[PDB]
Amino acid sequence: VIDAINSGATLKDINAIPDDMMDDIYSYAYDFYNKGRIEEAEVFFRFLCIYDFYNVDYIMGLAAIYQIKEQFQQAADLYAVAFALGKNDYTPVFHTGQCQLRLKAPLKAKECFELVIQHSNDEKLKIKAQSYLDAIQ
Amino acid sequence: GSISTAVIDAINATLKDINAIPDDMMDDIYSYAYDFYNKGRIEEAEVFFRFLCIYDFYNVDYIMGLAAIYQIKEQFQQAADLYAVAFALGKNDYTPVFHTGQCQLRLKAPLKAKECFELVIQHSNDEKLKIKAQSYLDAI
Ligand SMILES: NC[C@H](O)c1ccc(F)cc1
Ligand SMILES: [Cl-]
Ligand SMILES: [Cl-]
Ligand SMILES: [Cl-]
Ligand SMILES: [Cl-]
Ligand SMILES: [Mg+2]
Repeated sequence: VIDAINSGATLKDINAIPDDMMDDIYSYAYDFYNKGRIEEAEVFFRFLCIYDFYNVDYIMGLAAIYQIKEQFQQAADLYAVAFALGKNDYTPVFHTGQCQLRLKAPLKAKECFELVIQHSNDEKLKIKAQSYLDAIQ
Repeated sequence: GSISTAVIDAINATLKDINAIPDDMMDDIYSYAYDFYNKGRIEEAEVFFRFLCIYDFYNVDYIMGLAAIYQIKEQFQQAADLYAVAFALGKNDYTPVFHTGQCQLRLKAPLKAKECFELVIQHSNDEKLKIKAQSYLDAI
């Protein structure tokens, strides 16, 4: 672990916890999230992101908790990283648009939702993005 | 790297939150980074761009400079990841997608590269960038 702290590497890189156990921890983090146990979900998603900062779903989980907690800028920061780590997935850009509206930045929000509609292949996501655009003055 | 610093900062105030370095000094450091870069001092330029990306990671100009350095150094995955951050932050052109396409071709991912270059041709209003993208598509 110390070596990974000094070399900047992840705990996942050194197989510090077996993979099936990490799956279980992610499932439990999601259970806490779905049950509204936000404090515990936050601990578990922070734990996961320490373990593997390059895991898009771990990042997205922590970003979602920050958004629920109305830490909108912190959520938007993580969503930008999640977009870069993902597989052509514009869901983090969609949630960034929601964060920008809550930050009273509607032109930034519009740009996010427009990006989703122009580049995403996720039809359900684009429908949602369009509904936000429909509402944005 | 820069991305791990961004994530650690979010997991765990930061220097940016306290305005620890004023905008005019950051502008100067950015200029100094390109001076090193332009002279072939790419290791020093990398340090300066890493410094900028520690202070203000969500700045497209800092991210694009560092991504270019990684691409020149043939750290293609790191470059691609940073280019994508610049796009998500709203970089006002498709050059991050174009250069990601180049990175993906060097990573032996020609289908990912094709999607990048097709996105450029479909959406860029830069006619010269579109010809460059089309030339890659012709070869893939
Ligand atoms: N297939 C293109 C991919 O979604 C993508 C790669 C890089 C980028 F800057 C934006 C988008
Ligand atoms: Cl915040
Ligand atoms: Cl929200
Ligand atoms: Cl705005
Ligand atoms: Cl462009
Ligand atoms: Mg920050």
